[PDB]
Amino acid sequence: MVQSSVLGFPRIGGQRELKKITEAYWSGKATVEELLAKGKELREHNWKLQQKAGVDIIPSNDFSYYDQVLDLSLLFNAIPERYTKFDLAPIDVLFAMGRGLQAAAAAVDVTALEMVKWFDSNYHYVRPTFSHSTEFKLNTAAGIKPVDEFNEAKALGVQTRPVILGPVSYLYLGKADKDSLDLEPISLLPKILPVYKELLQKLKEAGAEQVQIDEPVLVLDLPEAVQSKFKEAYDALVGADVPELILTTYFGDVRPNLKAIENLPVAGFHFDFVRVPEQLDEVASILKDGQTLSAGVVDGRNIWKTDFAKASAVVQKAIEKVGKDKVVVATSSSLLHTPVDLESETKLDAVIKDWFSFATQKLDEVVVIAKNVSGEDVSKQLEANAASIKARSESSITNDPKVQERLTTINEALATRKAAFPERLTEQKAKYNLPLFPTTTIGSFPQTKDIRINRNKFAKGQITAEEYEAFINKEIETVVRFQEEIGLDVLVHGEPERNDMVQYFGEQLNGFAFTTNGWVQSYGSRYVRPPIIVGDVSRPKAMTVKESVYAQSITSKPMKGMLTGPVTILRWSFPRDDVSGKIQALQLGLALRDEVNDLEGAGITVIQVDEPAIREGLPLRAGKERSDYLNWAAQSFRVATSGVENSTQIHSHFCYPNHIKALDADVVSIEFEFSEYPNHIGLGKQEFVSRIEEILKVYPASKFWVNPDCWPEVKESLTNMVEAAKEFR
Repeated sequence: MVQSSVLGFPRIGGQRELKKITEAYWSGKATVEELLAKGKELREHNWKLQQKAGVDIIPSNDFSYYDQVLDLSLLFNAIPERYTKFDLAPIDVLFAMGRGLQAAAAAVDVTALEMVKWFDSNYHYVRPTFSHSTEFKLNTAAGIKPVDEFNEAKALGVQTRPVILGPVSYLYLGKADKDSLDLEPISLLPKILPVYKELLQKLKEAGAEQVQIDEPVLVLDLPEAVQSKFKEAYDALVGADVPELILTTYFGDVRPNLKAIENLPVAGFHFDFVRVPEQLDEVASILKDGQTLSAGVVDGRNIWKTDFAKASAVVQKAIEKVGKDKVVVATSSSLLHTPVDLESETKLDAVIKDWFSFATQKLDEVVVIAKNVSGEDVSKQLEANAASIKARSESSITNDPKVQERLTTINEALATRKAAFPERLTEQKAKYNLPLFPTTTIGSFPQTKDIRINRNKFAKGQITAEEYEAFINKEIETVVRFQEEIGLDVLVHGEPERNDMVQYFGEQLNGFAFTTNGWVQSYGSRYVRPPIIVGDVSRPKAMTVKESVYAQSITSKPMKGMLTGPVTILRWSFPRDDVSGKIQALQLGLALRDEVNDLEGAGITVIQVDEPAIREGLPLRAGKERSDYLNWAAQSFRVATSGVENSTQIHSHFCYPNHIKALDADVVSIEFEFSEYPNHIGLGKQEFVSRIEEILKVYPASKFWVNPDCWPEVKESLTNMVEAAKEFR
């Protein structure tokens, strides 16, 4: 009776097949034919998996060799002229856009299109780019992806629902190209509607009866002039000659945009009741006679096992309002942002595994929930599920009384430096006596061939800690000696002991679990395997002190300790879903406070704390949630960094402003306003010298450090920088 639905399935493969075959193709090791054979195999496997689980509404076109938004750009001929001058087949035009193109001499080095954050997910899309000259149209000669894949699935005996990003969202998330600065993308709506129409017309003839059309911009703050465009677009698209359209939203709250969609001729809507279950009543209220409501109640972005009782109760609210006949049980968003299969995990204890569901398992969840609300007896599954949920919430690996107690101690003084910056500056001039325009590295340096080899061997115990530790210290002695020669003032250690910004800390923190196979696509063939926060976080012992202490001992110049901030660790992990993001951040703040304190205590008194994920976690609409976030994000950072003496310098580096103000960092390295920065900033060979003079027309030279942008040309690059910083001294 009540149907289940999946908005998208991760395409990388249980064994990361997609990464393997696409990188083989790019490196000339595989043929386009072999590339295509593997894609087909991947799609077929994932379709049969969903059919076998019992899912009624199974997506097609959710597959991609790189990015789904990029696929549409290829499909609609939104292809900048520069990619078309190389005799590349359509699929290679596609990759040229996704990952750039290099060609021998002229001597072309064509940059890939811009990579962008997909809302507040940890996915990145390829920016649709337009010009006044853009001629929107379909290219049947390149094959029509959505039509071909729908047909592929049909031939397998699997009816699917094609998925495509809608016209308003597509344009609105695009940008004007270099030669059309004045162009506002949404203004192209009249040119692209006909092409969507033709595409839908072609999908109907193929025999597609419904199409999932994604309009996620509805969860953003939309200007009134953009809100009006939904009525326009959909009046144009809907008709007898096209599939029924399910207008689909996720990751947030559509209520502010409600009037924009309350009179559309579409056949249904999908809403995210995982992120905003509280919008249910109002969105249900505008549903027309003969519009269906797809209730997103299985998290598409996190790995926790769904509470079947609670998720069924949400769906039952929709039914009570609109009728069992008009409600569908759905994943909150595409499962793109979830790992493929929990069953691939070899190391997780069975107790903890019992708390998770990855994409494969979420298939079974939407099915059980749908059966449950239809009245089918699934008492067995509901009981097992209830047992699992009860078991998690009663665990201890989750609740650490010492951490709880410490949270109660958080207050203003705990999040505040012992003195305001002006007083701190004086104690720091007295201790460090750095010259004007001090120079400093911002991050790590190129990795040695042997670093990788020796690490793998130390992991197999093939070498002793002392052998490995001596290998690291050599890598450090190298990096340290280099910098001294270039004549930098404040050094880094090169971080050779580190593999990544977040797992390096997570592994050394309580409250974390890690997967062996929990891969999620981040961008193109680049995947991430995020740590899972499973409980109260604390930090048993020093995490980075030993290497920093060693690096500092071989030089008389100040050595920077190097850390990742609480919010970035939280944002780049799978978070707990039983406690607030804020509480996890503050626990991380306290754990990092001990680390900062241990560094200082060991004589490392210049400490850089980086928070690259601030903007990525910014709540999607202005308002209370956003302003709280900014407050607690900054508060978390200050809790980690405010235990130090006035003479200890807190640095923080950003890759390119309200949040930054509230951090009270002694030095903010910025990638290049100048307003709410009352302390010191850092900046990243001719116009390099001319740039400092230009900047020294507005702000005093007393305020400026100098630093890298963000491999063996690092000798000259740094040398040139340094030599130029002295030309001002």
